[PDB]
Amino acid sequence: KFRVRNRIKRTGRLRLSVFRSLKHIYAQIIDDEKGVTLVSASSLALKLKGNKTEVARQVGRALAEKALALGIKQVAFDRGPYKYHGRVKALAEGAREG
Amino acid sequence: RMKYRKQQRGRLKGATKGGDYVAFGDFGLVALEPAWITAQQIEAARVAMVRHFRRGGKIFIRIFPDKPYTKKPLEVRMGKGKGNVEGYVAVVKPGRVMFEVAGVTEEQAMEALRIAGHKLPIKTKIVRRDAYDEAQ
Amino acid sequence: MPRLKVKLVKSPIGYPKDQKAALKALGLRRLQQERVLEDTPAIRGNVEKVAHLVRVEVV
Amino acid sequence: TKNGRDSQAKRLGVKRYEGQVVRAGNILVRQRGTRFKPGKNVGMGRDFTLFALVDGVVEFQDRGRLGRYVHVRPLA
Amino acid sequence: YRLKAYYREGEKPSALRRAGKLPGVMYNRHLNRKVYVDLVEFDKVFRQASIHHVIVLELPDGQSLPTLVRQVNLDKRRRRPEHVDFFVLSDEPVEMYVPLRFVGTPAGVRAGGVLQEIHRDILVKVSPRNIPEFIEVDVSGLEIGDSLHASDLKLPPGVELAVSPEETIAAVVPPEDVEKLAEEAAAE
RNA sequence: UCCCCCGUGCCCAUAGCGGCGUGGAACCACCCGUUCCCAUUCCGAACACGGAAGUGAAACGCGCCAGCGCCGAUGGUACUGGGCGGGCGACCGCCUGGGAGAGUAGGUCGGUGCGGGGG
RNA sequence: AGAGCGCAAGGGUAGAAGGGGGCCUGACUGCGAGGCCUGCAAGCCGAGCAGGGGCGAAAGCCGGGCCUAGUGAACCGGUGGU
RNA sequence: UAGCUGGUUCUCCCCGAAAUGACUUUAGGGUCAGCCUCAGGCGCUGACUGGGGCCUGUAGAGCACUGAUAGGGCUAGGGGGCCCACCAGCCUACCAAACCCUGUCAAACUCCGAAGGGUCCCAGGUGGAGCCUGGGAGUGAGGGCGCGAGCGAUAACGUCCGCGUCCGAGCGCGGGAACAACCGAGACCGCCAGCUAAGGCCCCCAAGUCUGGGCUAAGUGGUAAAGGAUGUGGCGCCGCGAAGACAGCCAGGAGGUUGGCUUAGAAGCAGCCAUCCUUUAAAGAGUGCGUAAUAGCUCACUGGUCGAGUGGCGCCGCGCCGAAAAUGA
Ligand SMILES: [Mg+2]
Ligand SMILES: [Mg+2]
Ligand SMILES: [Mg+2]
Ligand SMILES: [Mg+2]
Ligand SMILES: [Mg+2]
Ligand SMILES: [Mg+2]
Ligand SMILES: [Mg+2]
Ligand SMILES: [Mg+2]
Ligand SMILES: [Mg+2]
Ligand SMILES: [Mg+2]
Ligand SMILES: [Mg+2]
Ligand SMILES: [Mg+2]
Ligand SMILES: [Mg+2]
Ligand SMILES: [Mg+2]
Ligand SMILES: [Mg+2]
Ligand SMILES: [Mg+2]
Ligand SMILES: [Mg+2]
Ligand SMILES: [Mg+2]
Ligand SMILES: [Mg+2]
Repeated sequence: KFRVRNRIKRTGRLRLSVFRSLKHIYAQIIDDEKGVTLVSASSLALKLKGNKTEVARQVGRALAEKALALGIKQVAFDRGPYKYHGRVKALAEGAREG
Repeated sequence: RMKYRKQQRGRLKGATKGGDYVAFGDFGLVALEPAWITAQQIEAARVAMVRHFRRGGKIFIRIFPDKPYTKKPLEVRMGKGKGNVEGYVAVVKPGRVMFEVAGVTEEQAMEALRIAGHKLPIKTKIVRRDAYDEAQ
Repeated sequence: MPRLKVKLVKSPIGYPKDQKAALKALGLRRLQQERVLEDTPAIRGNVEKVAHLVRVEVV
Repeated sequence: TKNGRDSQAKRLGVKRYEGQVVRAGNILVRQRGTRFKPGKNVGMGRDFTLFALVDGVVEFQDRGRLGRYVHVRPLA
Repeated sequence: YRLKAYYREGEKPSALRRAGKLPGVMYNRHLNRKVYVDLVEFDKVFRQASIHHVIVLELPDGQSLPTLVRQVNLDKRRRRPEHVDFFVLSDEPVEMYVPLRFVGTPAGVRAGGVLQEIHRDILVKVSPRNIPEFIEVDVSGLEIGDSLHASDLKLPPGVELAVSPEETIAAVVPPEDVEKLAEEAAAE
């Protein structure tokens, strides 16, 4: 399953591969047509505490700082076979809130 | 048989795929010229083959007719021919192996295949066996 | 690219259009005509396709 | 009999070829279904028509499982 | 057996045949060389030799290679060999079609039957040293309508059937004279 | 600089069917529970949520083997731009340039980008 | 992928175009770069723009049905508006 | 009125077609397009060619889909038999789905797939090339031939499409006896010049009764097949041979056995099967003719005679039979 993924691929640039673990929640700004990650704010495998949801909000804010630094803004999010509602929600939620 | 009504004429190019090797039996019968062999020509050779040596061994007919032979009832040009008159035929090209006997002597086969040669339109040859297969 | 003497000997009458156009690109008029051209890759290909009509020479 | 019949020619297939310059909108290739997929700067319509979205050159890219893609590399 | 071979290089393939030489090539897991035998020689040699026994090729290099024809391109339009391969052996085991001498008087022939014979040879994994001229076939208890399979073969030591363990070997079919002709002509 | 992992793109089966073995502290999945977000036309099987124990069986990652799938030269043919010849015809042959399919030897239980965690 | 994709057949397709539920009406008006096809006429595709509106968090999709058949120049007249 | 037929008058000079497509109460007529020619513009863009990229599904081949398909194995089902209704089990030189193997066929089947062609870019390419605008036509029955397909009957100077060519319009010239389109060759005119092309080089008839090496004795040549035959020549293979070969010749060619069964009668010699031993230098559980059936003649075998070769097989070339028509060959 990855229909959505392919939809965004042809869309444009600066994908946001939000692969989450059962407890972790990684996030990478991969740009296709070359395959290169930019802002890769990891979660549990980075520094943050232990609270998947609230941890997601912050790790999202982590992308914002690093991203706004490199002059990026295209919010080409990547659901990555995940329903927008819980953890993945806070991801783009916090990242776009700033 | 079974498939559907009519088929094209088509030409008979090189004696390529129309040719093989003694795949069964001891002796065999090979065509020297191209031609469509009729269902009757087959039955003619077959019956004459077994009728020669009574209670004979086993006769293998490798070829097989399936091409509808078209023909018009002595008139003119309305639509395609009804065909089927002579029945069917097989794309026999030089080198091919029509008949081949087995479990029998050499004289019976030598005569029977010779006889079954006249039953066929094409000038033919009779091959023994050799050992030409495909191995090591 | 050495010189290439090419003499016409076989009348193009009865041969396909392309071949005729070939001898035009080579500039061949009447029979038994002389024509010294370079040995360039293209010029070769044309004289080749009409080799049965003309006798090539290496000068 | 009752056979003499045939819809006239639709004249499909590859229209544009690789190494060809093109304007903006040129129907690169007409097709029956998905004998060819879109690609970089290449859109399609209902009849599965392939056409440029930008200006550049046509290029073909076979990819086995995925299929045969066609795109136009922009330049000026 | 022996056979006088030679090295090829640029001799025209077709024009070669017209002279009296049969084109061919030897090779193995490491080798590869354009060769060519003689028609008349190869003929009589390969007649008995066929593709079961080994034949060493004496190259002008004095090299005696234990080769065996891995394949032959039979020419259509009146049979005749066009090309020939030559797989060179060493010591590693190698598959190949070994002969089969069916021996015995099957019960089928007694009641008036037909000598059916499927695999007149069988491919089998085997060491180069092993060169069985043939394998005994105990065909005798075979009555009409019966058959013999590969799962019932007698295998000599150091060998295995490099085939499906169920394949057929031979059978016993009936005649087909008057009873069939008379019956079939009306029943069709 | 180098090795094992998590993500994710490239080559599009030499990367798979399979049989065996390895890995758990770290990563990953399974596992506990169903109050809250949310949900199964019925089920917390999945989708979702708050997370300790246990496991590494499942699944995935890494290696080994060629029984199947897969890739498969070399040599020689079949056919054929162009030139030419023979038959009454069905057709056949020669010079030049080109040249598969099949089959045989053989090859394969993957290679490779960038970002990130650990030594 | 040998099914399904309303109906013929073909090309296509489960990395959806196929089956289900939610909301809902782009089965819009005013346009149209540049094209395929083409003797003429006709047919066919269409980015992007404006107004305005549907679904979605959003990137975005929607100018009717996976697609190629389901049709008729002109004239003469009908009905409603401008 | 005549979309029909017939006629259409002086000369020289350049170029020079069509007999296709689309629609037509249209088919032997038209309209637009295509092909011809002028006039004015544009100037390496033309035909053809070298190199590079891309597209495609034929020849061929193949059996991975769709179908056909010969033989075997395995095997669900149907039929018959052993057997009994408590309804299974077993056989089944039977019909036979599915699966495997052996082996094949296909325009509307394709795992595979050339030569080639189409197109864009780069370069040669100055030609009665090409592009643009406008005046003017005619053409819209085409035919052979070669190649690839359909229809036909793998018939037609047949027909209908494609690629190319010639006649058309080059029934001007040479060859082919004569002959629009087969081979040569593209005629501005003149010459009592020379070389050549095809095809020819004894005479009618221009040129070698030329040279070397073979094949054929049928007038093949001077052109017809399946099939048939110690016609003649050349290459390769195997058997017998001076320890005595092939043919003919001299004798024998025997017993059980009148081989078993069978049969009005088979006795090696109407029909089916089995499928030895003795003597010997040799005679086979027996080849042909005969006979109601035996008797009798014969071969292989052995020996002697005899004395140098002999038989079979395959392949290459030329030739023979097969071969009967109408005014004169
Ligand atoms: Mg015959
Ligand atoms: Mg363990
Ligand atoms: Mg191949
Ligand atoms: Mg389908
Ligand atoms: Mg859907
Ligand atoms: Mg739908
Ligand atoms: Mg138009
Ligand atoms: Mg339409
Ligand atoms: Mg707008
Ligand atoms: Mg009117
Ligand atoms: Mg007309
Ligand atoms: Mg006109
Ligand atoms: Mg074919
Ligand atoms: Mg090209
Ligand atoms: Mg013509
Ligand atoms: Mg002309
Ligand atoms: Mg003439
Ligand atoms: Mg001459
Ligand atoms: Mg005669």
